[PDB]
Amino acid sequence: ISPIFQGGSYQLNNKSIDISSLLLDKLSGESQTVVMKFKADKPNSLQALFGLSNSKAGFKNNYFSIFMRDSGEIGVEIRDAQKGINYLFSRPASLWGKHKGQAVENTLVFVSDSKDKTYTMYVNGIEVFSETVDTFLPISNINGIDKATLGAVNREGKEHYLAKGSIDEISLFNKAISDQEVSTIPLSNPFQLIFQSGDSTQANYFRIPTLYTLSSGRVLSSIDARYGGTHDSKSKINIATSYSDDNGKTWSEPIFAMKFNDYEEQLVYWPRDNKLKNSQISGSASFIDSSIVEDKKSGKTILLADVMPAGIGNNNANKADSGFKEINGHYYLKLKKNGDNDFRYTVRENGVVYNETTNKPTNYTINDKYEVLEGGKSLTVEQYSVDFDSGSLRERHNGKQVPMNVFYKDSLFKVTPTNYIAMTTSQNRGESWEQFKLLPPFLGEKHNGTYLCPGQGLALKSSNRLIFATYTSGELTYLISDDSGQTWKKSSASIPFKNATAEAQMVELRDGVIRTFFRTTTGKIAYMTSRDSGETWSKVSYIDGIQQTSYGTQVSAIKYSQLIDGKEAVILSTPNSRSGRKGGQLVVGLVNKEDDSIDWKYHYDIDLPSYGYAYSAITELPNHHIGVLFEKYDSWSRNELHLSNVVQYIDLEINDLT
Ligand SMILES: O=S(=O)(O)CCNCc1ccccc1
Repeated sequence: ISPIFQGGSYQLNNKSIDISSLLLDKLSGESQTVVMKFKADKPNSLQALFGLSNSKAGFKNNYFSIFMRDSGEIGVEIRDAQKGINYLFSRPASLWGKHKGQAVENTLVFVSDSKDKTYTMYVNGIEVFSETVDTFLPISNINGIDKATLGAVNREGKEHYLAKGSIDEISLFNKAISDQEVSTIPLSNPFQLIFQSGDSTQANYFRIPTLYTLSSGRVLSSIDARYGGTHDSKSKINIATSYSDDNGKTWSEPIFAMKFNDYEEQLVYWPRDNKLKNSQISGSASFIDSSIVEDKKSGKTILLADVMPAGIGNNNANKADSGFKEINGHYYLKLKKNGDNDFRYTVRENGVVYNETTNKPTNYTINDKYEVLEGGKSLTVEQYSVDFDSGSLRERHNGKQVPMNVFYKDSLFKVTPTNYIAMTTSQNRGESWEQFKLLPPFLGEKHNGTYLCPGQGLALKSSNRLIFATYTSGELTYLISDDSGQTWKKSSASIPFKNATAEAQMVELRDGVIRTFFRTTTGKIAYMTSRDSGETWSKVSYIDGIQQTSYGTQVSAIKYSQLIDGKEAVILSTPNSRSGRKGGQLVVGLVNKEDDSIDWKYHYDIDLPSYGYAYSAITELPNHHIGVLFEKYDSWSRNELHLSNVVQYIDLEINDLT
């Protein structure tokens, strides 16, 4: 249907615009849709874009508004004091402010549906909330509405929630338009989605993006496909990948690089209320924090990620146990059988389950998928699904049998409840992945494994050496392979932090010279340098000119192929804020060839200093543009958990940065 009202080119300069005479007598029936294209690159702390109100004395709580915050949050209020209704629906991190130094036109669609008693908000093609209520309040059925306002809400004759911005287009319809119709509305987005709710992963949430440019020109991305909200492990999380063959313009439907089947792959709307938001899937195995490298020699793509057995995360992982037993020079995965109090088994060569107590082999084997076989026959367990039907999180058997895996809760043989690192490879540049293999322990029998640094591994340009940074208490532990990832050794580098989440990413400044940038607990990004391809490492220094919070955020980094201002360039991606995960920047550093010091010369603001920016991935695309895949929200904040479609991709050119 056509709109009942359509207007545009409204400048909101801290002074509301009255459109009552144009709009109010057009509103009819109980269902409405608002479509608004607007910019706000300098918003006030809290501002209303659109209002319908009773402006009379004594009715200050009788209004409908669409409002936004300078955090990027969008919402509505629907209030009628006589009816005793005060609805407030919102979602943080729903907006864009600026892109390449120009105000972004956001496309907002709000649907108020009296038949289904549902209010739904979309911004930039993304559904940010949908709420059904028992008692529906039609937005123009508020008692005594007499004002329709842009850029404020008129309460008792005065302008509340004054806005700074512009409304380039606004249309209203006397209908609740369908989800289908909504998808036909043209967008002006500065970003793309690679992974998204409803795609092949069936995860409603994503965190921990990676990007890596392959020698063929294909660009590969990996990510945590997070099912149980945005919570870290313990949860259900798989590792998913997608690639682009056209410099990031289009992306393939995701596949899994690493997945477990003990719990169903469910798209769930995780509760965001204060009573339930900490609900966490507690009996599932998971993968978390992936990293990618390409090996020139074999041509293989290699992906590592952490592996968590059922119910395990970084807080409950046994720090005093590697999960392997050393038996005369070699490491074997330990197992515990149903009914035993101790781990009396190991997995030996060709997956043979061996009884340590009587030194006898059993009739059980572990296959390449870490599944349990008895006499060559596959054992199974019943799968779990999760629901909130009862008003709290329930995890329950769903009738489906899946192969019995030693990382599962229901398995006959169970691994040590600690954290592991696994590796998988692809021979077809991400079209398919092999079954993963566990890496051996590097810090001994009675030390839990290190944690992989998400993002990229490093393929040294002048050799066959591959390095993945990892972290643990008191050091970075670099994992080094010179044989296409068949065998690994560690190189340890002490850091002056205990229990830091020291997520580290590397750039090769010149042949054999590696600088590693890493997250600390000091509010400053740190770095160290190797001049012998990772064998030995310098002391730790800090970057001035960038701020992080006390808890820190992952930082991504690449060595740009082209000179900038006649110099070798490194590009860092990080939030720049001492307050939260916001104020995203790309920072271009120029290398001084005399001492390898870096002059951090240009800071490019990804979006507003107040808008969210957390973990990130950056890569030089084959056409020398820069691709950035990043968490566009505060992934630390307890107010911004469980948001969909906030991991987003943008394309930048060096000219945009400098
Ligand atoms: O809290 S955050 O800084 O956003 C993310 C930190 N994830 C650490 C982790 C790594 C591996 C397993 C569990 C937890």
